Amino acid sequence: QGMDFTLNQEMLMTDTKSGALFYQEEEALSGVRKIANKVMHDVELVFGYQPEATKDRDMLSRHAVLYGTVGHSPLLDELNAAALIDLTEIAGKREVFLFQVVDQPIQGVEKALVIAGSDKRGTIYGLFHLSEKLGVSPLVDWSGVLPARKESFSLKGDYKYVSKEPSVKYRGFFINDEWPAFGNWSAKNFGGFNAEMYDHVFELLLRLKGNYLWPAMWSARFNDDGPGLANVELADEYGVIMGASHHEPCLRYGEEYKYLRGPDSIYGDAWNFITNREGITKFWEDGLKRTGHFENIITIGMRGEADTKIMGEDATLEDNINLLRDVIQTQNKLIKEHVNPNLKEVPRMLALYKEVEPFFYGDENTPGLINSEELEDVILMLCDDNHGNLRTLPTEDMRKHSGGYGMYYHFDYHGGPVSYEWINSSYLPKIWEQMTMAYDFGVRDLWIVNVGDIATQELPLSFFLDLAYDFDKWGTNAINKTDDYTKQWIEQQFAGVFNLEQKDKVFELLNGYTKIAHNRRPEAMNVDVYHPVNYHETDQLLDRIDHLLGLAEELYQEVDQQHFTAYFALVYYPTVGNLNLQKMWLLNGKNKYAAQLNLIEANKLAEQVKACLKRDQEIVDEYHTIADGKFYGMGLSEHIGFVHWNEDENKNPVLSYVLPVNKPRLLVSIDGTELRSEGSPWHVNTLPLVDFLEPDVNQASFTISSVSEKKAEYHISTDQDWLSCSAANGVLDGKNKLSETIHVFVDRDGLADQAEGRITVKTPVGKVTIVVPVVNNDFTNYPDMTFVDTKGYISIEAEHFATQKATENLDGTLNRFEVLDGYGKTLSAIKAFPTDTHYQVGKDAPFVEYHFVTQEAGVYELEFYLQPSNPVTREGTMYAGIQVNENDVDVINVLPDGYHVDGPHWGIDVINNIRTTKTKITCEQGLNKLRIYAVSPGFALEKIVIYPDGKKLANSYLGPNETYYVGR
Amino acid sequence: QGMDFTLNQEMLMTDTKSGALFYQEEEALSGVRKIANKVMHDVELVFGYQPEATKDRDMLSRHAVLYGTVGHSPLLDELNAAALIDLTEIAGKREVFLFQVVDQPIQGVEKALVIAGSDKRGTIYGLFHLSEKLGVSPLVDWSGVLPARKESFSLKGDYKYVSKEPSVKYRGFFINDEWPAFGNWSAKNFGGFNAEMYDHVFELLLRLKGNYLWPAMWSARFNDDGPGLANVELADEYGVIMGASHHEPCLRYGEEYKYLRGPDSIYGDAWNFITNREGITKFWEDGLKRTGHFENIITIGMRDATLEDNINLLRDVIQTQNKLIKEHVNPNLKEVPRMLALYKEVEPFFYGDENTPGLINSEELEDVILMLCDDNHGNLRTLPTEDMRKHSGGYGMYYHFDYHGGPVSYEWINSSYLPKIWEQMTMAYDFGVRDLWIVNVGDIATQELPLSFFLDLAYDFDKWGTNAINKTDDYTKQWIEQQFAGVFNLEQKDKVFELLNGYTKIAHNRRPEAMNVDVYHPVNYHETDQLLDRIDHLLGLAEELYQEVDQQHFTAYFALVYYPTVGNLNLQKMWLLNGKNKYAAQLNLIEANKLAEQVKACLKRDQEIVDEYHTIADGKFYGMGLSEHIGFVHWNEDENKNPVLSYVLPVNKPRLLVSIDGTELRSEGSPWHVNTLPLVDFLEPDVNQASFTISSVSEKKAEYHISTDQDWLSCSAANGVLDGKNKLSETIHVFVDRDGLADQAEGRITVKTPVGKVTIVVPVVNNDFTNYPDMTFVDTKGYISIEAEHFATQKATENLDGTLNRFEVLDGYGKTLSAIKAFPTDTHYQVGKDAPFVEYHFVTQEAGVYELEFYLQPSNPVTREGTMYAGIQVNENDVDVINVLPDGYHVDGPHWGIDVINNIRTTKTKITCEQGLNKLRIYAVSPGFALEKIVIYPDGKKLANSYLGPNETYYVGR
Ligand SMILES: [Cl-]
Ligand SMILES: [Cl-]
Ligand SMILES: [Cl-]
Repeated sequence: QGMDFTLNQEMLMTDTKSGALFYQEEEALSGVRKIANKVMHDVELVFGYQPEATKDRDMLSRHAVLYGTVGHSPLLDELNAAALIDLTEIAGKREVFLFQVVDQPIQGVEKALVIAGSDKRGTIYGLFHLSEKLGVSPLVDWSGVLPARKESFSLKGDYKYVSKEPSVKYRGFFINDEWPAFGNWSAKNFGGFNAEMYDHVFELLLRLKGNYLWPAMWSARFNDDGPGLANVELADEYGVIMGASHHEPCLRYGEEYKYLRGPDSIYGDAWNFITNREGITKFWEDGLKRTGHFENIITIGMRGEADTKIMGEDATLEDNINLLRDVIQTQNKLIKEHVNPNLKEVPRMLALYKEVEPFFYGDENTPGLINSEELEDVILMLCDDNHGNLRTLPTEDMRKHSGGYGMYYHFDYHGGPVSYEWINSSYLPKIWEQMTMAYDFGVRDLWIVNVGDIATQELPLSFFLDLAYDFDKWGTNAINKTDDYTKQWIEQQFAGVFNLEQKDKVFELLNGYTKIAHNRRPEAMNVDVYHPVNYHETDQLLDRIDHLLGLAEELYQEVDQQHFTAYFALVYYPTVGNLNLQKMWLLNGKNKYAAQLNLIEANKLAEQVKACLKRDQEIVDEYHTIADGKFYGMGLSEHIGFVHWNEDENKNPVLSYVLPVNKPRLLVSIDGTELRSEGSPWHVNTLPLVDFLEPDVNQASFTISSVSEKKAEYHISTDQDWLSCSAANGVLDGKNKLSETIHVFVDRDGLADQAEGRITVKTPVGKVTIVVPVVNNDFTNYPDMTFVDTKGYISIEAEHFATQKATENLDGTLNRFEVLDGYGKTLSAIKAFPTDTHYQVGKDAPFVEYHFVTQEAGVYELEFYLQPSNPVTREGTMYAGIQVNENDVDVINVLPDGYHVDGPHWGIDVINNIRTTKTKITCEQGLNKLRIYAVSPGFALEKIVIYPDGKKLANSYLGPNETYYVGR
Repeated sequence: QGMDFTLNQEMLMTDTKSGALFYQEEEALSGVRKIANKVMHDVELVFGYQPEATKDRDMLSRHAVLYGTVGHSPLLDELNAAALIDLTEIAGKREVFLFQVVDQPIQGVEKALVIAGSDKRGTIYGLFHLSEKLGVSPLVDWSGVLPARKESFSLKGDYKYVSKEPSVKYRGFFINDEWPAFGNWSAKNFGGFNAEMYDHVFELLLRLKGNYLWPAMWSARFNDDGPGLANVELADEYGVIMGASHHEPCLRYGEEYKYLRGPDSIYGDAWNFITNREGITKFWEDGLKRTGHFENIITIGMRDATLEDNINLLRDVIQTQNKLIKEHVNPNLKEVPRMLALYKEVEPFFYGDENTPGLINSEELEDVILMLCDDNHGNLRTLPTEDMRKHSGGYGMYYHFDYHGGPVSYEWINSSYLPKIWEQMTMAYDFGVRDLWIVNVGDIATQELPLSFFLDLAYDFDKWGTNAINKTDDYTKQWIEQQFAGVFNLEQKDKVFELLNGYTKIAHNRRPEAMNVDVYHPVNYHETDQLLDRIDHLLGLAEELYQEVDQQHFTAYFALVYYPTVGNLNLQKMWLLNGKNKYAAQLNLIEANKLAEQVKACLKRDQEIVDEYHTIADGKFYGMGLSEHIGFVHWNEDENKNPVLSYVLPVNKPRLLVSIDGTELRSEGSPWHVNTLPLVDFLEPDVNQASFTISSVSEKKAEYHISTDQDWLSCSAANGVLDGKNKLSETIHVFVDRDGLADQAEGRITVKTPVGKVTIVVPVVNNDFTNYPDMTFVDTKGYISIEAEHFATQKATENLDGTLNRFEVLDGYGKTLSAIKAFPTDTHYQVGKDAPFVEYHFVTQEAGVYELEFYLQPSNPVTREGTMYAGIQVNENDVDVINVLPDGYHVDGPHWGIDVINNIRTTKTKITCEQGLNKLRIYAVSPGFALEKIVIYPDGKKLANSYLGPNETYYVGR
């Protein structure tokens, strides 16, 4: 073993160093040497002094860093020959490295860290592994995350690590939807979409261990904007594999044809393989000749320009399929002639994006494109629904396909039903659930995510690429570890900046804002999405938001100057931007609702809405000016009040103001409901307050509110000794005191199982009676987790099942429902694992069992709240099993009639981030059992609501909050 | 004849008079002598000097006023015996007077004006006839209308007028819904509902020639609050006949039982004739003993089970009451005026049904007045059939100018409209409702014009009724002259006419408590903007006269014209502006914000105008405007709400909204959404103007560029800029050069904004349509809208006696231009026999099925059958007699309630049209059919929504 490998400041300072730190070989790949220079800059940031590389071995330091690519490093071969390293451990493997400390490697060097890559990208990942061990974040350049300073660093004398091949072969992202943000950012900071800008993109990709990129393509030409070929040449030097979107075949990005087409052009003047066959063919041929020798994946197929359909509305399905078959046969011929005669050596990809997925499978009449011999060895790239929900996935027979499968996922989308492009609104639990399911179904060759303008997507992009790189650490076998991922990601950005308590506050912020944003994405958030009063959903979310904004402002003031930019760009701006916008709309909902009741308190709520809107513009301006405009333009997208799929005609909150009425009237309202009254004997003056119908509830409240600017006295009394309120008398004036909240108290000590009291509220113009029924039976006579109907309905978070039954497989594994912590709109969700089996009731299907007590026998509605997943097969169905008591199991379709991605129901559900389905069941009086069996994949259940046939519950965004269960 | 009768200032002044002006006889009725003292005070107002009365004939002036009641005046009998007057022409007649100048009547008197009444009230009306001749308004005391000063007054030496018996026997009004207004007014000005207060009520009633009153009864007790019997004694002295509403039988007002009932009371403790028969009977007996000897009409009747047993109960109640009246009032029932109210609940007991006889024609109701009522909103309900009109005792009508109840109360300021009153009340007279007319006037204040009219109509139906169609405008001008003679010149008096006629028309289309946001559409057909422009013209006139009126007539102008005009119209304006504010704010237009400030200012003005009303003339009207009246959400004021103001926050980009005026079409110019808008105004050949608007949504400078693609198409602007701060919107006028333009052409306007481009398509029709006859409506816009008076032809039918049945135009009637109705109004016409028709000509674009929609005054059927028919005939095919009422229609039902608050009923039927020229005949069949508008559109087409319906479309000769 010997002594440790050591690096310290003395080693780097000119007065005390013994030699150069890094060794440089003429035989090294140019791109590897460039990454090595980036890592030397990381050393300078950690230690404060610039390290130096040398080509002369006698000029090395006593402790030296020796890096190389196998087959491109005579030194690596010498070390291997002397048996100080064992290159057979990594030779021939894809993107692997050896990271090993070695004793006395050459004369003058006492210890060395050896970094040997199996290939170019393996060496690059190993170099950045050194960066990682020195504490340098992958976002060091992209987000300005400065590493903690060190005086010294050590590794044990026999340190040795051999990485593993990446779990997914091609891994990366797509810069898309790039105007106005990215365009203005690139122009101001770099002069355009040129090699200077792309060097930072390439570095970010490789530091995140990605290897594949779709470049910006809306008003840019990656192959031409280097200037010239400099972008392509730089990518190829670094080993960033270039690709192209679904509509950019044969190495031609989407804007190229616009400049090369014309009436007298060899490429014709029609993006149309039927009428301009020869022009389009020579276009693809010249594209393949121009960049075919660089490292890329060739996209094949043909879609319309700027993400349109290739054919019109009158196009049949066989015509669309007859065309693609013809195009692909032509493209393969071109590739064989001008790229490589051995088609199997050429990576190619066919996107089954949007309308193309129906083209792949076909129908009863049209034997579809699947299993074509022209698709042999081609990657078949499946796509989500543009909103983060997978579509169909490989069947077992499809998983035989040589060439494998890809997945194109979205964190950002410009399109219907509503775009989302401003600030991250994706949530790690959802990403984990969807992308691990894609891996489970055998989608393992290519993963790419649309990240828009990249900014604010750093946490979910890091996760997506860490999942792609090491699926065994973060994937299916690591359920409920995205919280741990987040905390590790916070440590990576903020080590030495924040103490333990501050880092847990950062965790609250990141986990906090992304859960809320994912429940209603920013551009789609608006007034009356959440109900202004029902179930306290608005006020509970406002209180959460106010708690999180408070934490974000504490850390804003505590972070030191050196690390402010990273705190702001990574945590403060995404949190406050999203949550200030949510708050604005939620307050607007309260403002509007109070104004329809002529409540003076509306006017103060309007001023609060106005202040939120002002803060939205202030935080964007701050974002565009920190660190000398490092993020200029990244927050430019219109994002408030969309009324269309895009920003056209979007609208700000409309403020409602009230004019006081003349008489000293007072509105009495029951908190958490729409029940209200001014006490007239001629209209409704008796209100139910039902909170104490659950035996473990000991607090409730109602409010008294001004409608005039006159002084109005109220008097409160109750008609039972066990029932009391926080006040007996008071006065409101419409100027300084506008409302009063009265707390109600029930003394349960010695109270019968059912009781009913009445509160009388006298106002200057009338009298409101509040009826207070109480349940004091605590139902110990039922088992724990028994839900008891006392309010007229039952609402169950799906995780609160009473029992569950798993089934067993041959290998010893189990099929079971699992709780996904924090998943969905509310508490969590349950989902069956393994995720790719089609279960059969009575055979292998697992179940969960809920216990619940009805007041009357009869027909009940059973409503599921489900994640809006899409069917995994081309048959477009999704089933679950339900069994009530001992009746037969009923296998029910949980989708609407005629369901399909891009249809009407799909579009409602994707914006609500929830699907609801209803079925009728017959229950006994008293104790009932409900079993839910998994059948189809994609079934993720968040909440169950049960209520008698024909009853209608108060409307809300989240559904009714959970009702009472024994042991709660 | 000889010399004129003359009265002048010198004959009244202490230094130059020859004697007392009025002669006073000890034999005169004391109530007549009280009214003569009121007329002497009127003489003092006109001439400036107080006249004197004398009991000594030697002390009379050379020219003297001699008044008397036949049978209570020795002097009248002396004049009669000397043949200077002829009392046989008034003797034994009801409420008639002789008003005659006679020469040398008695020694020392050279000329006299003799005023001889046939009875007490005839004498009183004759005395007030003198006040009328001297220019004194009936409102002189009630509203403080001072007469113009005279130096001299003359009548010809042979002047002679004999009045006529009133057309309706009992005529008056009901003070009702009297809290909070009238109760606070009377408390403050008189200390309560006592005889000091009621003296002013009685005088107003008699100066308007009424004779019948239902007193305040919500909390007041007319028979006890005099104090004691002083109100009832005073009414009886004047000859004001007291009555009571339908639930106040046997001279017991509604609040009396509350104070006399109880577990140990001789009257029992339950308003229930079956369980407390003896107690209720004693209660009625003591009621009749207490005031049965005063002049009144006794209400009979008494406000689960079987039809037969309810007839049995009501018959028992009425028999008991008639027996009480015989025993304690007068053994000759026929001498005792009695009234039974035919409400809705009792009506089945009156008619009975197929198997048990009803009270109709029974001995019990013989000689009883049968009082019908409207529907509480000014529309009559059922009316006597031909056989019912033989009923001895006749019929009454209870009509409403004020109502506390559903669907929405109307109690604040007059919202009744003279053409409508005339139409309903002349129809009641035509169906034989002629013995009693009474109107609910609420607190009285601001109801002076329609109450004056209602009682003038009742008194002299030959002058103002069915034979005087389209005279309510003349009535209004004469009323204005009666209040403002000598105050306003002729130009000013026609402005007062625009105010009164203007406000009442607008208030009657949506009554104030029921006015709210989005009743009128914020943009469609310019209905909101046309009403706001009319209101701003009327408010400007009201302010002009407010500043011009003489100080001594200021408070009469304020109470009679200014306050009801501005109160009503400022409230309409506030809600109309609120609808524009709300609509602009949903588009994020910056201009919403100044509209909100405008709404707020209207609300402030409403409070100020009421406060001024309550302070002028030392509080003479204190309390009369107290009733809550804004934004009712229930039938009553509970939980009413003010307008909610919408404010906009500017967006970031310099966007511009382009909108087509008069429609909801709008665009911000995006290529991805709607960016082409039709502007259809020039599809009518005689239209030469149209416009669109460009509006700011941001506070950024935003430039626009306008061009057109046709020589003949042009705009008032080519380039401009808006900034969201000082300049928020611009209206662009569009011009079409029709000289030399083809019969159909189409042009396009392009409006370029910072963020997009909007194309406005401008189709033009330039065909005259001379080839068709005048009054032909031509469909060029996809629908036809016809004001009902624009028929092309009409056909009357002739009765055997030479009279004609025909449609007539009622000028100003209804919600829009006017209405048509067949006269006479009480015939059930039959198509092919006597039914008259009007005929409309219209040209369709294509043959097929069209919807024919009628806009009708919301009248109720006049029979118990609940139906109302009209005939339609298209192109001389088969006449179809259609029911213009909804299925199951009934007063208080759901459709009735919608229609009554909209003040319109719409009905739709399908007709088949040829291509090109079509003829539509509409035949009168049932009574009650008043047609205002007809809209014709292709089957299945939906027109833009509005309150008043689409405005009238092009017709040849327009
Ligand atoms: Cl769907
Ligand atoms: Cl008659
Ligand atoms: Cl009805």
